[PDB]
Amino acid sequence: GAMGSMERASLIQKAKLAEQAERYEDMAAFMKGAVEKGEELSCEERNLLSVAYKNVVGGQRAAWRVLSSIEQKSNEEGSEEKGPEVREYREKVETELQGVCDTVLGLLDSHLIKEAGDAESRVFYLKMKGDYYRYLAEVATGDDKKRIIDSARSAYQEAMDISKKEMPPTNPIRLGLALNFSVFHYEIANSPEEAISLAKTTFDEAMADLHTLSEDSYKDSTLIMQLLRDNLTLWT
Amino acid sequence: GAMGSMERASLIQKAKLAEQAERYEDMAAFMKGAVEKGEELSCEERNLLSVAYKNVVGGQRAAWRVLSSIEQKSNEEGSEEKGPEVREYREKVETELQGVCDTVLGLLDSHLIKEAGDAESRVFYLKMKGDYYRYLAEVATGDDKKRIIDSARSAYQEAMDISKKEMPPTNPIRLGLALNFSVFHYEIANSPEEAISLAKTTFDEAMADLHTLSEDSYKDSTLIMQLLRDNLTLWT
Amino acid sequence: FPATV
Amino acid sequence: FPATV
Ligand SMILES: *CC(=O)NCCC1CCN(C(=O)C(C)(C)Oc2ccc(Cl)cc2)CC1
Ligand SMILES: *CC(=O)NCCC1CCN(C(=O)C(C)(C)Oc2ccc(Cl)cc2)CC1
Ligand SMILES: [Mg+2]
Ligand SMILES: [Mg+2]
Ligand SMILES: [Mg+2]
Ligand SMILES: [Mg+2]
Repeated sequence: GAMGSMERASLIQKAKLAEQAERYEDMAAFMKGAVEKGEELSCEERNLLSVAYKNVVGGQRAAWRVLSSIEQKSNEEGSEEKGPEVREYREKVETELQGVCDTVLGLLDSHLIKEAGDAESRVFYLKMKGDYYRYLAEVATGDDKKRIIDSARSAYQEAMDISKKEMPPTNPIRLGLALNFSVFHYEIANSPEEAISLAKTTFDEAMADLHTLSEDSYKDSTLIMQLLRDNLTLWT
Repeated sequence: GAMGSMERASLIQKAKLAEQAERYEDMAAFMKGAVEKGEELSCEERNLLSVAYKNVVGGQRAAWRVLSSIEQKSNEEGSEEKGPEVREYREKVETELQGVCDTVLGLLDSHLIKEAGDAESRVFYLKMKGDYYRYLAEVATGDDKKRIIDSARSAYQEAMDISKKEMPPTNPIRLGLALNFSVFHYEIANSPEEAISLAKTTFDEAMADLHTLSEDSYKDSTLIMQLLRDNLTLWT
Repeated sequence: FPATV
Repeated sequence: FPATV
């Protein structure tokens, strides 16, 4: 822990500065540091952690997809032997992506999830676990691919179970969870019907609970509902 | 040299892949590796080197400016004592920026410039030296500020001297040089009149030589001329 | 890339 | 940021 000597509050403060400067690797490092202090995270702090890592891995995923696209094209015969370079560089980016995923999953396992007793914290962390297994699934090709897929599924399902018992259908975390779990069904599990069904049911259940919300809550909920509708339009 | 074991051609190939994937730190590392093979760079290779580092330092400059802006605001009294965090993080970004500048300047000095015998290569490297001293000048506050400023000036001037003797006034490297040297006068040397004069004279001399150019050369030249006109519009 | 959050 | 290249 290179952040071991810095105050928890200073790490959080610097994470917020890193966000403003769009320094997401720095942000993730500061938030990792904060988690490793061993105290539970607040709502705002969980959001900082998620934003930092989503941006770091988001960059790596975008790069990996570019490199994989080149690798596949260069392996379509008639292209003339590229050499090992595209594969080697795709593998380098892939390994760095897997490292980040393992880091996040490590933080969740040691010991964010086990200490998370409230619905919002537990659902948030379990959603994250599902997400970082999904990212590993996106690049997995070998012996463990199925077990990686099922780890994502298991985390998402546990999050869903808690969210349905403990949260209203408009809760943005519940909505975000269902959004991402739906994408998992479509893109990873090869289950477009399950994806569509989950997104539609989630959208309709939220619609019917919107009347209970303030103007601010309504904005947050309808933001995620729009993303559900966007995906459904993509898929149907 | 962590790239010491990789083939020069493989490093160049990977630099091009990194560019496509927008992995500019990777790109710079691959191009550093290529330079350290000790052979002269081609036109295309010089461009890869410049693009990689311009993007890396460009990100650091953008972040530094965000952090400095926050630091200055938080030092306007009435803001309540921020603590050391903004200063510490600005200093961290500043030190990483200075490291990159020192790396580039090191490559130019060992031994890109001394081997560059043609006008285009020598002017390109001297322009780069001017640029990476300008970036150091942007953040310099202490004993060496004046010497850093004059190092940039000296590199730019030597590049100008060669460009005026050896290159037509439409040569994109000559034009780019004058563009950046003009910015140096405006932003670093506090000499807006010199900046404006240099940009105007450069623009007018190029205008008068455009008739000599092919359609492709014309596109390249007029691209940089537009940037000169943009700055002049900003400044007058 | 479908929408995720 | 004025234009540089
Ligand atoms: C209490 C708690 O854990 N809060 C952190 C999560 C919230 C969720 C809502 N939010 C958002 O920015 C928007 C509205 C975009 O939605 C989500 C929903 C789910 C996730 Cl995982 C991220 C963002 C603020 C942070
Ligand atoms: C022969 C050689 O050294 N070539 C490398 C430099 C060229 C300059 C022209 N170029 C460009 O992309 C544009 C037209 C944008 O202009 C410049 C001009 C100067 C610099 Cl330093 C960069 C880009 C291709 C590369
Ligand atoms: Mg692999
Ligand atoms: Mg169901
Ligand atoms: Mg300093
Ligand atoms: Mg003059």
